[PDB]
Amino acid sequence: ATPSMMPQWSYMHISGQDASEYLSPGLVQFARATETYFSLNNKFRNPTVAPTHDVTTDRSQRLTLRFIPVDREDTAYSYKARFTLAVGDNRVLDMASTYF
Amino acid sequence: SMMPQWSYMHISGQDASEYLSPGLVQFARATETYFSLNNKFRNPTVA
Amino acid sequence: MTFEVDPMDEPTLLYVLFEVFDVVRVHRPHRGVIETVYLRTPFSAGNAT
Amino acid sequence: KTAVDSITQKKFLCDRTLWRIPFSSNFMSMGALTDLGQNLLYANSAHALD
Amino acid sequence: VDGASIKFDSICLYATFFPMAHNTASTLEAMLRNDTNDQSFNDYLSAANM
Amino acid sequence: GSIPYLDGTFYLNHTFKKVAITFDSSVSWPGNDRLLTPNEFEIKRSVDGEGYNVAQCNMTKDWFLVQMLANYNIGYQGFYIPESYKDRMYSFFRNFQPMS
Repeated sequence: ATPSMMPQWSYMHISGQDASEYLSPGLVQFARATETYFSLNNKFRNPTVAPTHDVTTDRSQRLTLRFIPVDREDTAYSYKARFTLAVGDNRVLDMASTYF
Repeated sequence: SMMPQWSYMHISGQDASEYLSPGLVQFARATETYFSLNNKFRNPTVA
Repeated sequence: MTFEVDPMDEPTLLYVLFEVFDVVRVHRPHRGVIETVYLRTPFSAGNAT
Repeated sequence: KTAVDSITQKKFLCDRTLWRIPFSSNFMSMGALTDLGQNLLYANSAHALD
Repeated sequence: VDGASIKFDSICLYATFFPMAHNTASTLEAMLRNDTNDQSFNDYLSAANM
Repeated sequence: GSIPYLDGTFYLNHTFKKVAITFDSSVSWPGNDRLLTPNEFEIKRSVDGEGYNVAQCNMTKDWFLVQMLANYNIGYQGFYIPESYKDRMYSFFRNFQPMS
């Protein structure tokens, strides 16, 4: 279920609200007032959670693909290679992560 | 052929947040942390 | 332009860069098609010198 | 010009660090409570590890 | 003159894909084809040499 | 001498060969055919036949990608030198030395 449905994880601040909110407003104003010479900013932990919907697939799909030269031709001083780069549907490829 | 050359290649014109469809802007703001699209678009500057 | 430099006993090259604007716009309308537009000013391609 | 036929050896060194393996879906670090932990809470079952 | 030599044997091409969820990637692909979301690029030195 | 288990100075990280993980005796995490050799992670190869080592070393690509991701979220858009403030003394890329 949702973590916020689980009570304990909210009680121990594993998941829930940040420390800017569940504190009574007076103490928050106090802490913001005296940050330069008496800091309370590290006496409370703020939870962080990661998204779980529509980020990562579940089908079978590889992370790294390796393509073979469809054609190669050679000479005395320089040689030429030619590949067929195939990008299947429902994917996007950034050319910054390709190398020979 | 409906735009002059300078305003086409974004040499001098609107910023990146002004010539993109709102959906793309919202998407780019959504996933900036782990998959960035910041550097694939221009941002003209003028004096 | 006129340059005056120190003499040396070896053939040499004066290497000059004119700073210009060079840009590319890439557009991908349909599946498996990629089109481009290049531009470089004030030395437009095909009018170099 | 009188060298001998030779073979090559390679290796690497890495100290002062722990080898780490994150328990995420795409191995990135998107947050403290990685999504697979939440997913396993959602499934609400038990498993054994080898 | 001094007998240096080099022989290439094989080439392979490598690429890496983010395992992005399918419908999210489909939405992104659909958005990025409208001809008002083109991609721009500009070399960093930028200049004509003589 | 020193005590690695307490002060935190390890030096035997290079003697591992490979690691295999299984849940419930059949499930093979991370499964779903992700890695170049999906059944098991793989740190070093004794003899390569297919070109799987990187950085002119003997560390299988994989392991390199996994470490870079888990430390700096780097690798899905090209490799490069991480900034100093994100690469502390006990990090990975600070202590990666290839030799031949």
